[PDB]
Formats: sequence, structure tokens, C-alpha cells
Amino acid sequence: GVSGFQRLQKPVVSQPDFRRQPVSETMQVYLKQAADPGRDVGLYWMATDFENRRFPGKVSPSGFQKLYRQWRNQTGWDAYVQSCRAIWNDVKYFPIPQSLDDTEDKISYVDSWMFERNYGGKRGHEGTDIMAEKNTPGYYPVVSMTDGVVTEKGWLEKGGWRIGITAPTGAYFYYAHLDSYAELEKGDPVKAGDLLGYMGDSGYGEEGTTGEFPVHLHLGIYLKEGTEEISVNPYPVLRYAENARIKCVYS
Amino acid sequence: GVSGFQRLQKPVVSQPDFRRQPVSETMQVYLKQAADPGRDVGLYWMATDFENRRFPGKVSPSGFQKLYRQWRNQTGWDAYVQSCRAIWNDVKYFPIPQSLDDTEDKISYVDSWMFERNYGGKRGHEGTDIMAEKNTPGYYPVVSMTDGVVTEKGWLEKGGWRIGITAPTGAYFYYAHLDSYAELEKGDPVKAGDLLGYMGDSGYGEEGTTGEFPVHLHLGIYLKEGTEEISVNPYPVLRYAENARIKCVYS
Repeated sequence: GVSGFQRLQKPVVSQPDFRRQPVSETMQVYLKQAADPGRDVGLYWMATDFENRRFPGKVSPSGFQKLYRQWRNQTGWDAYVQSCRAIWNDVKYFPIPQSLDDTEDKISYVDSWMFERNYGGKRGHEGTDIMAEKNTPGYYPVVSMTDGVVTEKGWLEKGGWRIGITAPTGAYFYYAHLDSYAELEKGDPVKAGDLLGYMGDSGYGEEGTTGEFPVHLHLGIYLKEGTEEISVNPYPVLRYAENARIKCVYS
Repeated sequence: GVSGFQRLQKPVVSQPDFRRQPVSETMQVYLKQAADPGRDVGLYWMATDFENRRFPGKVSPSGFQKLYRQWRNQTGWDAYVQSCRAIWNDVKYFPIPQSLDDTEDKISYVDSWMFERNYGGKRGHEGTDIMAEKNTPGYYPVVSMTDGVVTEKGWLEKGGWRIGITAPTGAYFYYAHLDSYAELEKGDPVKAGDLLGYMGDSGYGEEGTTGEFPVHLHLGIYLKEGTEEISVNPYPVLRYAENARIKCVYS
């Protein structure tokens, strides 16, 4: 095996088990009530060697405080917990609002991380695809999961109309295949829950191409390691934010 | 465009729009109450040129009976409607039971068809991946969606422990990555709702390999065209069967 101590001696963001974000259902229940979810998930990974060994203590506030007082002494802790908090601590809302009006607001999504990493041609574009129930563009709003600043805005061949928000703890949240944008420009500040645009099917052709694939929001989360932006699995943080849907009139 | 008439002049199973199974939410609601869902979805595709044109009549029993009396005259109708009924008409149950005990029975799945068809290395293995909420093998039962006969049973490198059921209308239902099998052998008859095995994470190595990917059921549906078995999208028929979960004690 490779122990938590050993893992903490090298940069953690590019380690495959960190990128995968392995979170058991026990831990998902716990995280919804945690004051500092990035810290606690980070401690959970250290204590379980990224779910390779059993969790020794109690999955509880006092169990995590005990782990914290130990692990914070480690060289490497500061960078590691900052990476965990960058993913987890800035998320206030799920990216798709719930409907205030009596209108369809259903979406569906799965953890595709292991399918995408192992012979996928999605290299650098790995994330979570949030699928529209009503397969029509320009209908589901997309809101910012976090506070932050608009870092990128425009077309990419493989992302269609995308927008990127850099959140205060340092992660880059990537929203792709939009049908249209909110009134936002690079450099503008955003608050969590603010409109970023509407879910679409844009991409895979020249600028402005639509209709080539089903309507969905592609969500990516990226952390910088050295000069490289590294994708990490958004699925568990999305599950954590599942019941935090901002209420909006769609139509 | 290509009209319904034109489409009906060539074998329909290998046509990309047939394989994709495009079914609007209006049609999904209708299909749950339809006596002959294969017929009615087939008529819907003919009348809309596979959702390329608006549906001219009323999405209702009388609208479909009217379409039936017209389209049944077409050379090609017999083979085409048999293909539609082979996918739709034999499905009595969703493949994952609901729990009678107070135990986790949640699953998640998306329409991955267009993602898999367009530069996917899953050629011939396209289907729907039904993901376990509780990511543990040997826990979720897998039951036969249809009556039929066990046609194949054993290991495949890319399917792990798989089992194949040929349903009475002629489709082959493919269940893959199982952790284990029910007491069944090739040639045995099955009834819809019968246990086939337990959802696993088997595959991607020598016979019996487990643990290389998340626990999920891979479901495929195949129709024979000439000598070839052709995969078709199971997602819409799964959605149709969503509320038809057999009740089982899991633990």
C-alpha cells in the first residue's frame, strides 16, 4: 500500500486517488453537516489512505478534531488541506436551480471519472455531465456554485460556449456547452447563485455550433499544480450540494 | 431531410437515428399508458422523421390508431414494427429491484449514447450504465427485464461476468460486470423479474478480475440485422420501466 504519510510527501493534486475524490455514502452524509468539509474529507483520506484502509476512529466531529490536531503537524498539510478546501469549501449551490414555477427542473448525472480517465479521448476535459430531462437548449439556467471572478469567457471547440470562474480558495470552476451567457465579462465578480448562462448543446464545430449532442452542462473543477491545470472529479462535491438548489422562476 | 417513407425502404436497425431511440418527454409520458408501446413509438418516429419534424396529429390513442391504419400498408412496416416491439414490448421490469427492507436501493443513470458513439472505444459495447449509490459489489440484485431464454453466460474481458437473455420478441438483453450469477445455465427459461445475479465491478483483466472500476450494471440491448448483432440505446426503455421496480428483500 501507500500510506497517508507517504502520499503527503509528494504534491497531492496529480495523484490519481485524490483526483478521483473517493467518498463513501457514510462520509457523504457526514459532509452535509460539517463546518469545514474540505478539512474533514482531507482527514478522512489521510486516515484511510484514500479508502484503502478502514477508518480507525469515529466518523464524527470529535473524531475529526482529533485527526486534525495530529495531521496539522505534518509537513505538506498546509498545501494539501488548501487543495481539499479549494474543491469543497467554496461551494454554496448546485449549478442548476430548482423551479419556483410548476415547470420541469429534473436533471441526471453519474460519476463518470473512472470511465473518462481509462482510455477516454477527453484528456484534460474530464468532469461531470449534468443531463437535461427536458432536452432543449436555453431552458435550464446555470448558476455559479461559488463566489469568484470570471476568468475565461468564450468559445472552445471541445467546450462550446464556456465560462470559467476562479473561486476565492483557488479552484477554477468550468461550465461548458452553454446556449448563451449572462451579462458578464472577464474580470467581473460573481456571487454564488448568480446566473452564468443557460444550459445548451453548443460545441464540436466552428464557433457557435449547436445541436451536435444532447443538452447538458459539463462541469469541471481544476486546481493548478506547477504550471498545469489539473482536473479533479466534481461528482462528490456535486452530490454534497445536491440539496442546495437555488430557487428560480424558469419561464 | 430524409422522410419516414425513405427510412422505411432500408433496414432500420442500423440507422443511427433508430439506434439512438429519440423519445421526447411528451412521448415518455404517453408510452407509460400505451398498450403497444413498440407500435406507438415506431409510429411516432415515422410521423416525425425520427424527431426531425413536428408530430402532425394528437399524441393520443386515437391519433396513433389513425397512424397505424396508414403506416401498416407500407412495405417495410412488418420488419420495422417488429424491431420496435422487440425493444419495447417485452420489458415488464426495470433491472434493479426496489428494497422491501429499510436499505439503500438508489441507482443513477444517464443517456450516454451520443457520448459513446462519437469517438468512443466502446465499439459494440454501447448501452446504459446503471450506477450503484452504495458502491459495493454483491449487494444490488439484477433481475431480468423480460421473459426469455439464457443465451450466453460467462466471462468476457470487456463485460466481466455477463449474462445474455433472448426475449420472446427477439431482442438480446445483455447484463454485464456482475459480481455473481443466479443458478442459471444456458438454455434455461427465465420470467421477467427473476434473479440473474448481483451487480458488480467485474471485468478488465483475466477471468474473475474485480475492483478495477465502480460498481454498476452495464445494460445492452441488441437486435440482429443480417449476421450482425447491433446495439441500440436502452436509455428510453429504461426510463419507461423506471417505476416498474420489482420489490425484494436485499439483505
